[PDB]
Amino acid sequence: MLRWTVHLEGGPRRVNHAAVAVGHRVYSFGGYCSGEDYETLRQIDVHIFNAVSLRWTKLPPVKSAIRGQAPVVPYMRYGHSTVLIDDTVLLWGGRNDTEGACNVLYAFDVNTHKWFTPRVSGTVPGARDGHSACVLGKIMYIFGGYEQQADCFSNDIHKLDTSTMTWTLICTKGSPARWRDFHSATMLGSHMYVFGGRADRFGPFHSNNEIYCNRIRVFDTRTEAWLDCPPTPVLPEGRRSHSAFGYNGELYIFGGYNARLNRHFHDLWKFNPVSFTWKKIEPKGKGPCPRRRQCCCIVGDKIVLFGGTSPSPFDLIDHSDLHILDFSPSLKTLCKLAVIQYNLDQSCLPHDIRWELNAMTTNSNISRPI
Amino acid sequence: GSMYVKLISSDGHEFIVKREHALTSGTIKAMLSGPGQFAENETNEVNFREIPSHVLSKVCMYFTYKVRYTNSSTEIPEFPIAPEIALELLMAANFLDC
Amino acid sequence: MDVFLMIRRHKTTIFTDAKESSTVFELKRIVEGILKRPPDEQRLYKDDQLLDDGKTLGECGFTSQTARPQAPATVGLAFRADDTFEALCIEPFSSPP
Amino acid sequence: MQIFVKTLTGKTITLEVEPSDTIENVKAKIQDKEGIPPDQQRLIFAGKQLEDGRTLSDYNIQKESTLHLVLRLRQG
Repeated sequence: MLRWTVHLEGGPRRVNHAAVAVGHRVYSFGGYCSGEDYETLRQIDVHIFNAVSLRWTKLPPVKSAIRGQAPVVPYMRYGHSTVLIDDTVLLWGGRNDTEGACNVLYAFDVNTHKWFTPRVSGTVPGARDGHSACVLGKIMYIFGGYEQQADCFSNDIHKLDTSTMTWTLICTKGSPARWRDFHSATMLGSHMYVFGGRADRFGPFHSNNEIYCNRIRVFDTRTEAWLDCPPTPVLPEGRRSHSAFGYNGELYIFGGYNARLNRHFHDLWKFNPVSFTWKKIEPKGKGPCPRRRQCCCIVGDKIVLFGGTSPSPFDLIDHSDLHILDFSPSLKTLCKLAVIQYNLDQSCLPHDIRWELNAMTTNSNISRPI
Repeated sequence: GSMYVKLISSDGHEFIVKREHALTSGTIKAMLSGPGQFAENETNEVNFREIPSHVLSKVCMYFTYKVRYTNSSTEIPEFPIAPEIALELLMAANFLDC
Repeated sequence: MDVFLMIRRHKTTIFTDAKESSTVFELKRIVEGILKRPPDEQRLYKDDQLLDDGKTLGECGFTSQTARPQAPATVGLAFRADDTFEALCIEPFSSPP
Repeated sequence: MQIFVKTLTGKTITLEVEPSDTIENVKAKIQDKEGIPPDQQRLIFAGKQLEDGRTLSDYNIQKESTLHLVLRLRQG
């Protein structure tokens, strides 16, 4: 049973980043950090966490490909989304403090690390931050977020067919999910599950009527309709900036923040779509402190959770740490944890095991403590 | 194959466990499917010359626990590992790929 | 609901599971399939207490709360020897340092 | 006169302000007392978003009033 098995420090200190898993390596793009420069034009960042060696590395800056042409790379930003389709990360949206509005689609090849901007057509969604993004086949679905130019919350779904690089504003059927940002959207099968987010209780505009959503909303991509859903007897507290992920056919949400309660979360909730029910799950081990807008990525039966923001022990801190949630700990994993906890001498273990023990107890060198 | 298999410790204890449970170990799974393990040449038993009974008994309990609680989502007791066995149990789990 | 057991005789240990509602006799049928001795040639024990064929495991004191997979409950096993039954004897496991 | 500016979390700022001060002026005062640039600030009163051009009198903001402050969610 599920257990927090790794807690490492010294990684990128980031919140409101976006990340994808490519096999056993997590690629993390951009994000915000207090005290660092989000006004002057800089290149976005790529850090890679290897979930086997448990090491963070950072890619070097993008160089100009031809003399006289600027490097092809998104500017540093936060609040953007990243999805993976085959060998390509699609990065879209987000913002910085200064450069107003960017709705340019960026593609990043996970093998060559080259960036490019595919030529798109159709109804390009307006620039925004805090939207969700997910994929089904070659289609990327953008929902929600806070539109910069229109200055409002969105409840549109824009789909990008990457086979033709064509955007479409979906004319949906059913009752749409409330305009919101910093929600999640997770594909299970052909259905998109929208949970949480900050919203306004009367409409799409800030009006000092801010609410935190917790009624799950479901979009069927086949009929392009929002579904009427049954109530559930139990449900998580409303929150924004949780992480969501789909594992073994079920939706999981972790952490986040509710501004009405002024509460950060480190709970874990499981939504089973077949029975259509919520359950709160208690992993073994300590796990992360309550926080918001971390990223979570799935590697096999493990979740890599890293970064985010939490109240300092405005007095907020941004996180450089990383946690692994193991849904199915092997006996070897359980024994490694016991050997570490009991402080036993490791010098008579074979070197393959000692390498693993070292991996799980050694910080990376991206950051030092603040 | 047979519903049960026999795992023998270095000190000659015989542990009889469900084959499905023993397959929690990648090593045992490979042994049970080793060359010639077919028809009446199939032994249904494995001899661990280097794992003593106090370790192999705990390994078998881990098999039972893992199969029982796979996909469980309710609060369950953890798997207990005493300090005096942790190093040996770690080496056995590494050898057994479990 | 389900009780997890070690059935132990001499240097043999069978790991098996059963329902609280299953009988001692059903347990003997499991032993028979593995060790090839019929139930009438078997005596099963909870510690020193001989167990009767018709009793359920729950009626014998086993409960799912006290026979968990990671801490199975022990059932002693003795076979008929010739005229009589052998003494119940469970050989201890080895010892760690 | 004095007005109060309160974020939904609970931080409360007091501002000594003139009734003829624009919304832009109020955001500048908030930056002085807290260090928050005006472009990250959104001010709401009685459910209405306040335009940088208009002044406090234009929005009928009398004494002891509380303005609701919304900040850009850089940290989600």
